[PDB]
Amino acid sequence: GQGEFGGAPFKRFLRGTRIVSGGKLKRMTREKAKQVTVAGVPMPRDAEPRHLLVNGATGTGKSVLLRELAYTGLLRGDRMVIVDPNGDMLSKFGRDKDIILNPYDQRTKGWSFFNEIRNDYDWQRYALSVVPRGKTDEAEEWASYGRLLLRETAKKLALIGTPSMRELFHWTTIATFDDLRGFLEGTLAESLFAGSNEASKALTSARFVLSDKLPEHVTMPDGDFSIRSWLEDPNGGNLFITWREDMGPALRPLISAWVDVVCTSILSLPEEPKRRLWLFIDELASLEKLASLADALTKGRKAGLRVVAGLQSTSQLDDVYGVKEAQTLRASFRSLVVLGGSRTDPKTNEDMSLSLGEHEVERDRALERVRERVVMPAEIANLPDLTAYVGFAGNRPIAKVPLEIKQFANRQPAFVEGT
Amino acid sequence: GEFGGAPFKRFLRGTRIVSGGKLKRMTREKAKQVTVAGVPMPRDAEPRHLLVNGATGTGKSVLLRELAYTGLLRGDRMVIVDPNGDMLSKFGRDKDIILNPYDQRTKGWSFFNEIRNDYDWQRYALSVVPRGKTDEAEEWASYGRLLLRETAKKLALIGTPSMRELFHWTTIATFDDLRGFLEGTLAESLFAGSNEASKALTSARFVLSDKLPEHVTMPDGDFSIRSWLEDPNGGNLFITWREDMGPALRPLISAWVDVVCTSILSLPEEPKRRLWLFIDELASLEKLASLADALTKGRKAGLRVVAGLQSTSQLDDVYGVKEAQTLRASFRSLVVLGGSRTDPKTNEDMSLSLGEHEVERDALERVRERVVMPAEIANLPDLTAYVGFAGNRPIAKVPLEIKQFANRQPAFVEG
Amino acid sequence: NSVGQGEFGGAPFKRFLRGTRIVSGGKLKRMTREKAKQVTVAGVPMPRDAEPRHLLVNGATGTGKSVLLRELAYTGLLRGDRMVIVDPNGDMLSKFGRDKDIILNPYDQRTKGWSFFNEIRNDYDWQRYALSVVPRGKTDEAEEWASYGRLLLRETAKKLALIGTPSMRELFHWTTIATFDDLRGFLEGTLAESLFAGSNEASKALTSARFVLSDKLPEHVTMPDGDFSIRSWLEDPNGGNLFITWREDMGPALRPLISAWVDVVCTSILSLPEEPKRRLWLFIDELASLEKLASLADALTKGRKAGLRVVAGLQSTSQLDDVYGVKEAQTLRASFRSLVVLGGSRTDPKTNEDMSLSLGEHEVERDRYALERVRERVVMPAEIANLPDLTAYVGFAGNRPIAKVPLEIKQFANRQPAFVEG
Amino acid sequence: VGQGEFGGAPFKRFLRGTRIVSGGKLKRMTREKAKQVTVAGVPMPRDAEPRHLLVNGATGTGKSVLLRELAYTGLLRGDRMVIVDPNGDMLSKFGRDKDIILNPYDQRTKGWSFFNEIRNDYDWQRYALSVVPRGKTDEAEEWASYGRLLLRETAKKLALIGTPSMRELFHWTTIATFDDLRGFLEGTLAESLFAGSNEASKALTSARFVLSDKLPEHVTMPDGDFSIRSWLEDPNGGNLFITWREDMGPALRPLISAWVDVVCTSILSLPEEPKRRLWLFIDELASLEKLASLADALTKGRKAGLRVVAGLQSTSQLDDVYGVKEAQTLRASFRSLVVLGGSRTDPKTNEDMSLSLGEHEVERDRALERVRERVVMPAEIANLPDLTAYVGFAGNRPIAKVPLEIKQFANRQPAFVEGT
Repeated sequence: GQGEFGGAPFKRFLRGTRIVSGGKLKRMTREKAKQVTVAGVPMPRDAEPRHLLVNGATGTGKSVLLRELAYTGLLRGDRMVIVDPNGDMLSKFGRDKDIILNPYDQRTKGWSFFNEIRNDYDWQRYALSVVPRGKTDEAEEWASYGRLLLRETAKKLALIGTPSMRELFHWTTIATFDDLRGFLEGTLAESLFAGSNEASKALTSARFVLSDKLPEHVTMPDGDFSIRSWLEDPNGGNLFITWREDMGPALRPLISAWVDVVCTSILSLPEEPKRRLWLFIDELASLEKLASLADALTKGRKAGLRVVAGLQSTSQLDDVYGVKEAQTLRASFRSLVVLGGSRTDPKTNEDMSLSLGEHEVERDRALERVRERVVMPAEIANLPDLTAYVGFAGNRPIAKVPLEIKQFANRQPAFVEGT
Repeated sequence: GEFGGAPFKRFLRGTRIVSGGKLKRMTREKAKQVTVAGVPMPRDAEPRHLLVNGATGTGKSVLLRELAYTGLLRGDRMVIVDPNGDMLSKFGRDKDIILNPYDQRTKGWSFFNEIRNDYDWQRYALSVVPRGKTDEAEEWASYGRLLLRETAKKLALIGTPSMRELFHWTTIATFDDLRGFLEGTLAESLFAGSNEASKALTSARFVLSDKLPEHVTMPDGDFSIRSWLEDPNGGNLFITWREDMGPALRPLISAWVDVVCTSILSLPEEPKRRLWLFIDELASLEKLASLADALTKGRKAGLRVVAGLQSTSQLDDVYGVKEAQTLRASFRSLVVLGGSRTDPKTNEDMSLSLGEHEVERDALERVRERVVMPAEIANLPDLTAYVGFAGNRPIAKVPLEIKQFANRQPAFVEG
Repeated sequence: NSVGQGEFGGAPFKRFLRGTRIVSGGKLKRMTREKAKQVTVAGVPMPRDAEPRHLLVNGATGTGKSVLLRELAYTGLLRGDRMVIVDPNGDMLSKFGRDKDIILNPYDQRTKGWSFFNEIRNDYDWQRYALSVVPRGKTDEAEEWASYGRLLLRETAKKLALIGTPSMRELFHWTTIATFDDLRGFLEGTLAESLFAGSNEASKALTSARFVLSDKLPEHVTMPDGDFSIRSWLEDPNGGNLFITWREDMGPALRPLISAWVDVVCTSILSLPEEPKRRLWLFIDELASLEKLASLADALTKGRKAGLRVVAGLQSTSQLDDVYGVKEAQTLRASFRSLVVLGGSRTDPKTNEDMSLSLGEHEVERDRYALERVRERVVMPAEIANLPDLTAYVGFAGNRPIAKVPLEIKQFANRQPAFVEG
Repeated sequence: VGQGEFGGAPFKRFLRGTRIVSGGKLKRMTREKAKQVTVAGVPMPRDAEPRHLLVNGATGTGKSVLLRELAYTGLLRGDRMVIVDPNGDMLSKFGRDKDIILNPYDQRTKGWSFFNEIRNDYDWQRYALSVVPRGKTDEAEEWASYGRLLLRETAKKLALIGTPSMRELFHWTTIATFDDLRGFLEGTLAESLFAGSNEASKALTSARFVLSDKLPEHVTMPDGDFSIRSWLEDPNGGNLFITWREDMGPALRPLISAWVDVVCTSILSLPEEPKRRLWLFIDELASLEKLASLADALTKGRKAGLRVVAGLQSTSQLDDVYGVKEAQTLRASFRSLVVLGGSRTDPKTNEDMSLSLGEHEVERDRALERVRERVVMPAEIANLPDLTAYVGFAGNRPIAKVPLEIKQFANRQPAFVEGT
C-alpha cells in the first residue's frame, strides 16, 4: 500500500477496490490498438461500447474531460454526435463536412421528424422522441394522449401530401376543438377523443402537451436532412447539436428529441462490425426523460455506440427520471469517473465514495484486518478541481489523476446568427 | 484460495464458498443435467427456478445460451423469449415454432385460440391487458379487461372472432355504437348511467387502444399455445422480435409469456414433463399477472424458469417494491454476474444476497464478514459469475465460456 | 464452552445469559411433551395452551409448508378435532376426507349447495356477511368503493329476501344488469333509495358499487344452490370437517368466493354458544392468497372461547403487506403467537434477515482462548438462506426455546378422489 | 454482583439509565400510606394515577387480567369508573345494582341519544365530534366534516321543532330525497353551504354517506333520558359498563366510540371537585375509532380526576387508526407503561418495547469496563412467558418484571341479558 492510498499504509491487500498511481494505470490500460484517453489514461478498447459516466459538481472539469475524449476519438477517425452547449466543441473540432443542428444557427441543416419516418411503426417511434416521457405517472398519461394526437395528425398530413410542421402545429393546437375533431375523423384517433367528458379532457391534455413540445420544431428551418440517413452515410461527418445557453430551457424539448432520435435510430442500422459511433452528452439531467436512451445503452453494442455522459447532480437525474429508473440508467454505464461533489453536498460525496468502494487490508499495529473506504467522502469534498478518479469497467484498479486543460484553436466560429 | 478475504482456521456458520471445481464435484449427479456456467445443476433445483442477476455485458445471454443448449442436448422442451432471434438462429430445429408478427415463418395466432371454457375469458384478458404499474393504472386496465372480455365474448358468439372487429368496436366505433354493441352483455349497464361510468368506458378504450394494435396486425391463424404445450411433439417456441421494435411489441410479447404461465396450470398431470421458460430480461416485459403463480405452482407441470435481470431497481419500477421482492424470492437458485461500479446499491444488494459467514482466525478471533464484498462484485471481471444453487450448497466463483454456435437457420425472415 | 454445542450453529459458549434459547429437537419434544393428547409440529408436540394462540408457518416455495400443515391436521384428526381446511386441489380431502365431511367447491359434484343468504339469522347479519362477500379494499379508495358495494349488496339482498325471492341470480341482475334507473326504482323503499341519487357524486357512488359487485358476485351466482349453512354446520356437534377446495388453474377466479367462506367461518364462530370443550381448527394454506379478510383479525384475537385454532402458511411476508397493507399485516402476523420458519430463498435476503431477527439474539459468555460477553443471532440470515428443504425452526409461544427439526414426508393413501367433476 | 433481576451479566456499579429492581423491591418502593390500586400486584403511586397507564401486549399476554385487577382494587377503594367492557365480563363480576349499562341489545341498558347531552349551543358541534369521529385520512376527515355540519344543523332544527328523534334525524340525513333534505335545511346554517355548485352537492352526498355509516346503531338504540354528563355529575351515580357481544363489535364500533368520546369531552365541563376520582378503562385503544377528545382528556383531565387505563395489543394498529404522528402523541400522553411483550412473529414491536424500557450504563469487572446495554433485550420480550409483565411507572422509578395472578371472581350478575 503506497502513497496512492490516502489512508494508512498497509502490509497486504486482501479484497475490494485496488487503487494505483496514474502512471501505473496508464501502463495497465495501454493497449496495442489506437485508444482514446480519459484524463490522460488510455481507455480499454473493450470498455468503449460499455459507456462512461462522468460525475462531478460544477467547475470540477467535466467539459474538459469530455473535450479530451472527443478529441482523441477524432484523432482516431471516429464519428460522433455531440450535445454541444454554446458550440464550444464545434468551434474547436468542426470540420467542413460536419453537421450542425441548431434552429438559430445559419449553418444548421433543415429538419422535422417527418424526415425520419420510413415504415408505419416509425410514427410512434419518433412521437416518443418529440414528446419525451412524463416526469410523473400522470404527466406521462397526458404525454400519452399527446403522442396519439401527434402521430395520427402527422400521419394524415403526410398522406394528404402536406407534411408541414406549421400545419401539424395548427391542427394540434390552433384549430378549434371541433375542427380538429373533424380533421381526425377517419383516423385511429377519431373516436378515442370523443364520446365523453373524459375523452374531451384527454384531447385538451394532448393539445397542451403538444403546445409545449412542438414550438421549436415549427420555428426550426425546414430541410430534407435525415438523422437516420446521416447515420447510415459512411462519409457523413460528425453531428454538433448546439444552442446558446440563454435559450437552453426553450430548446430543451427539441434537443431532447434529437438525442432520442439518435438513440432509437442506431437500433435500426445494418450489421456493421467496424462501426464506431460516439454520443457525447454534456449533462444527462438537463435533457428530458428520454424514451430510448436506456435501450441504446443496453442494446447498441452491435451498432458500435459509445456513450459518454456528464452528470453534475445525481439528485437532479432522480428528479428527471425518478429514483428507480435513474439508478437503472446510471447502472447502464460500466465505466465511471469521479470529479467529486461540492462540500455543500455531503450526500453526493458519500455516494461517490461508496461507488469507489472499500478494500479489506492487513496492517502492522500483530496484524489487523481492516475494511475501509479507498477514498473517504471527505477526500472527495476536498478534491482540487481538475482532478479525477478513474474507474474503468471490469477488474481494474482506480487511480487519482489530474486533468490537463489542453488548448485548442478556434477552427470555426462557435455560433453564426441565422437570418 | 476461493475466499477473497484473509484465510481462516475454522468455518463456523453462514455461506460456504468453494472452488469452481469442487462445486462441480458436489453438484455432479447420476442423471443427465444442464449446466450453469459449467456447473451441473442439481436436478431438484431445476423446477425451483434460477434468477440470473447482472449488469449489461456481464454475460447473462451467454449463460442462458449454455443453459438452453445443455437442456436441448437432454431433449427438454422449452419456450425462449429470444431477442433478435439469436437462439432461434443457433438452435431452431425444423419442427420448432416461431411467434413474431413480422417474421414470415411465424404461426398465426390471436388470444381467441386459447379460449376453451368460460372462465378463460378473464384468464386471458389478464394476459392481453397486463397489470397496471400503479393502483390507478390497474383500475383502468380493469375496465379495459371488462370491455375486452365482454366484447370478445360476444364476437365469439355471433361467430366473428375477428381481432379486426374487436379493435373496431373497442376503439373505433362511436361511443354510442359501442354502447349498443354491448347491450345484452354483462358490460351493458356497467358502462352506462353516470359520468363515472362514461369515464370508465373512455378509460377502457384507451387501455385497449394501447394494448391491441399488435394483436390486430398479428398474422392470424389457428395456432394455440395451450394445444402446443399439450402436444408431446410440438417442438420448442421461439418468441422473437427485432430490437428496434421492442417497445411496440412489449405488450404482445408480454401477452405470450403470460399465456404460457397460466396455461401450464391447466396441463394434465404428467410426472415426467419438463418445460423450460427462458426470459432474457424479466424487467423488460410488462407486469405479468400469472408469472408469480407459475413460479410457485408449476412444479407438478415440470415448469423450469430461467430469467435474466439486469436491474433490480427496474423490476421494482415495473412490479412495485413489494411484489418485485415476492417475485425475486420465487426463484430459489441465484447467479450474480455483478453490478456496475456506478451502481453501488446493487453491488451491496448482491453482496448481501451472497451472505456472510462466521469464522475463527488468528487467542483466536470470531468474526462475521461478507463472503463477497460489494467492492469485489464491482470489480468482477466480465464473464465471471457466482453460482448459488438452492438449499444447503456453497457458492463458487466460476468463469463463463463463450461457446461458439453455428447458425443453423436465419435469425429473422421478413414477411 | 460446553454449551451451544450441537444445536447452536455459532461458536460454543460457557454461559447463556439472556434471549433466545436454542435446543435440540429431541430436548424440545421432551419439554413440550404433555399428559393430554397433543398434535405435532414437525414431530414436536404442540403445547396445548399454544393451540388457541395460533401458528404461523413461514417459508418460501417448496420449503415444506404443506407437509407441515398436513401433519398438524392429521394428528389433530387422530385426536378427533373438528376442522375447516382451505384445501388447494383437494389434496387433504383426498387423504383425510371421510363420508360425513363437507365440501365447498362450485365445480365439484360433491359440493354442498350454498349462498350467503343461508347465514342470515338477525338483521345485523346483512352487513356482517356483506363484509365477507365484499372483502376490504386493498387501498383506502378501493375500500370506499367496496363500502358502496356492501350498501348496494345488503339493501338489494335484504329486499329480495323480503319479497321471498332470495336468488343470487336475481341479486346479480339487479346489482349489475338492471339499468341504472330500474335499479334505482328497485331500491326505492330501502335504506339505499336516496343515498345513490341526487347528485353526480351519488351516481358515481352507485356506479362504483356496481363494479365491485360485478367483480365479487360472479362465482356466488354460479355456485350450486342449496340450504347448507356454515353457521349451522359449526353448531352441529356431529358435523364433520369442511374442505374448501378448488383446482388451481381457477384460483384467481375463485379468490373472492373462497375468501368469503373463510371470512364467514371467522365471523360465525364469534356467535357460537359457549362450549368450553369445543376445538375447531382453521387451516389456511397461504394467508396472502386470500383477499384482505374483514374478520380474520378478530377471530385470531377473540376466538379462544370458541376454541378456534388457526394454522396459516405464509410464503411471502411482502405479499401479505401488499394485501393488508404494512401496518395491518404486521398486526395480523403479530396475532399468531407460535412461529415456524422454513427459511426464505437466497434471492430474498430481506426476508431471511426478517426471519433471523424474529428468531432473535442471545447474550452469551465465551472463553477467549478472560471471558467475553457477546450478543448474536441464534440463527444467522445466511443460515436460513442455506437451510436444506424440509427443515424447520419451531418456536412455540411463551418462554420456550427454539429447535431446528426436520420435516418427515409421511405418506397418506388416497381415501377419496381429490376432485369430482360436476 | 448485579443480581437476579437484570437478565444480562451482573455488574459492579450502576451509572445511569433505567434501573431494574425485583418485584418485591418495587412494591416496597411504591407502597404508600393512602389506599392504593395495584398493577400486577404492585401498588400504583397515587400521583401516577391521573397521569394514565398504557398496557401494551400481544393477544393472550394478560392485558384483560391486569385491567380486571386494577378495576377491582379501584372498586375496593370506592372509586367511580367507566369500563369499555367486551362481552360484559367485568359487568358480570363487578356490576352492582346501582350501576349503569349501555348496550343497545341488553335489556338492562339505559335509554340514550346524543340529544341528551346538549346543554348549550356549542354542545352541538362538541358532540357531533363524538358521533362522527375523526376520519382515518385527511380526505375521510373532510367528508366527516361535512357529515358533522349536516348532523348538527339537522339535529339542531329537530330539537327546535320539538321532535328530537333519532329516527327522524336519520330519515332526513339519509332517506329523504336530496331536494327534500335541502328544503328541510332551508333556514339553517347549512342551507346555502350545501347548494350552488356540483362541489356543494358532492359535499352533501359525502355527508349523507358518513351519517349513513355512523348513525344506524344510534337509531336502533333504545331511547331514554339517560345523560352521561348528568351521570358524571351525580355523586351517588354508580359505575358505567359499556358492553357488547363480540360478534357485533364492528357494527357497534361507532356507537361505542361515541360514548367513550362523550365521556372524554364531558369531564372537561365538570365543576371543580378536588376529591373526584374517575377511571376510564379501555380494553383496546386501537379497536375504537379515531377519537376527537381522547387526547385532551389525557392532557387536561387532571383537575377532573380522570384516570385512564388503556390496553394496546398492536402499536401498528393504533398508527393505522390515528396516523403515525398523532398515534405517537397519544401514546406519549400515558405517563406509566406496562409491557406484556409482543409475539415472536413481531420483532419490530419487541424492539419497540425493548427501547421503551431503555438502556443503562454500567461498570463491570473484565480493569473495569463501561458498557451501555438494553435492560431488557428484544429477545427477552419475545420469550416472555404469558401473564408476566414489566411495570414502569411514571417519573424516576425503576422497572420490575412481575407475574400476573389470575384471581378468580364469582359472577355477581349475568354478563348479557337479551333485550326485549
